[PDB]
Order: sequence, then C-alpha cells, then structure tokens
Amino acid sequence: FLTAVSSIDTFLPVLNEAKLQWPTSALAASSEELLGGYVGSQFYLQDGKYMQFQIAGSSNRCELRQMIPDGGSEIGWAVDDGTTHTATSSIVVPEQVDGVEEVTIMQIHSGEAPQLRISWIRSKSLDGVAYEDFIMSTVRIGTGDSSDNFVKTHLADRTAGAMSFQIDVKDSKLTITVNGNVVVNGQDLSFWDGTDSCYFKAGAYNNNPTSESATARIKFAALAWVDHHHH
Ligand SMILES: O=C(O)[C@H]1O[C@@H](O[C@H]2[C@H](O)[C@H](O)[C@@H](O[C@H]3[C@H](O)[C@H](O)[C@H](O)O[C@@H]3C(=O)O)O[C@@H]2C(=O)O)[C@@H](O)[C@@H](O)[C@@H]1O
Ligand SMILES: O=C(O)C1=C[C@H](O)[C@H](O)[C@H](O[C@H]2[C@H](O)[C@H](O)[C@H](O)O[C@@H]2C(=O)O)O1
Repeated sequence: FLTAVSSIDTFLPVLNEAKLQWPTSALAASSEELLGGYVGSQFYLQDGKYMQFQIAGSSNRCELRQMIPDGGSEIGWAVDDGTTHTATSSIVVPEQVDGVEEVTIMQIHSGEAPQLRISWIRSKSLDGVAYEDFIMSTVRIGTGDSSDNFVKTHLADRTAGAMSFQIDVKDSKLTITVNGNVVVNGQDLSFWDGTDSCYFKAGAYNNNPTSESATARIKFAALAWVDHHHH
C-alpha cells in the first residue's frame, strides 16, 4: 500500500499550512485531511524521505496551496505589505518521461494571475541562447500576453541531486536563491502593489505537454513557508 506523506515529521509544518489541489484547482484534501494520512498515487511518500507529486494532463496539477495555519482559510498577502514573505524548498527533479515539456514546481499566485512560476523545462531559447533540461523563472510584470509582460531567467541546469530554492518578497521586490547563490536579485514586482490575494504554491503543475497521458513527477525533500513574525 502507498505510504502517506504525514507518516513522518518532515512535512508536518507545511501540511498544517496548505490544502492539496488535484487534478485541477478543485480541492482534493484540506490541511486536516493531509495531516491525517491522505494518500494516493498523485501524492505519497517515496524512499521514506520525499513528498512526491505526480500528475498527467494539460494544465492539470497536484499542488499545495498556502493556507492560514491550524485549519484556517485561504491566505492572501501583498508584495508591498511591509512583511518579508519567504518560501524554501529542496527539490529532486527526476528525468521526465516523453510527452512532458514543462512542469511548474513553485509559484507565487494571486486571485487572477501567476506573479512567479519556477518551472522545469525540456528545451527553450532565452535571449538568443538555446538551453536544455533546466530550471527557469517566469515573472509577470503585467496581465497581458505579449512578451513585454514577462521576465524570463535561466536559473540553473537540472541536477540529479536535490536543488535548494529560497524565494523572498519584501517591499515589492523579488529575490530567488538557488543552491545558496542569489540568481535573481531584487526583481521589481511593483506592478502588483495593492493586490492583497497573493499566496505560495508548490508541487507539480503540468504545462503544454504533447501527450495528456504522460505523467510528470517531482520529489520534494523539504518545503516550508517561513513566517518572519512567529505569530
Ligand atoms: O507557453 C506559452 O504559450 C506562454 O505561457 C505563459 O505562461 C502561462 C503558463 O503556461 C500557464 O498556462 C498558466 O498558469 C496560470 C494562468 O495564468 C491562469 O491565470 C490560471 O487561471 O492560473 C494558472 C496558474 O498559474 O495556476 O499561466 C501562464 C500565464 O501567465 O499566462 C508564459 O510563460 C508566456 O511567455 C508563454 O508565451
Ligand atoms: O486557473 C485556475 O484554475 C486557478 C489557478 C490558481 O493557481 C488557483 O489554483 C486557483 O484556485 C482557486 C479556485 O477558484 C478553486 O476552484 C477554489 O475554490 O479556490 C482556489 C484558491 O484560490 O485557492 O484557480
């Protein structure tokens, strides 16, 4: 039988501050249900160690969505609210099967748009350089679809071992640290000033696959939302 993520101590802090959405944005498990052993092939403990997300289908997801702790409701914060908002993770991105082209593994999202997507991507040109098998950030600086609304950055080539991420938002600015190295330093997010519905996500969100049956798979060794206020 499949082992539940909550059978070990490692992920209990974040499971106390999340709901699981799967296979769409519909609720699959509340925080309480995650803490009490919710399990399936989309969401289980691998190697006794990794919180593993699996999902097939274009635009489908298996993702944790940040919640107020202790059974609270959806959280909502702002890039300019004066608080530092922090998420950390340690992620093993395995080699993906044929048909999977891009998997979003962390997000800053609001009521209506993704401010930040960190995604694995099989192949893409950025700024006239061709890159393969890598980790990318996509930041939105507007709501339109032309290329001027996005800032896209090569963060790192995918490694076989765990890669660590820290995301910080303070005073309308975004910083992304990858394996201890600051790669994105103070990206402007002031377009989003006043939007007070932002929240973190993490897991697997499958983008533009070429087969809807191909299963994306991501393993987390650590994940936390870091409260700079200690309630
Ligand atoms: O690859 C492209 O064709 C363009 O895709 C853009 O990123 C989009 C991404 O592929 C996802 O479709 C999607 O994720 C969010 C949606 O924006 C939407 O509001 C939905 O209701 O919530 C989704 C979520 O994040 O959970 O959104 C991306 C988007 O921002 O439109 C860009 O990478 C673009 O440059 C590219 O040409
Ligand atoms: O485009 C979406 O389907 C969508 C992307 C966001 O990341 C987020 O998952 C959002 O989810 C809402 C949704 O309305 C859902 O059905 C539920 O009632 O609340 C979600 C939420 O904000 O947590 O929709």
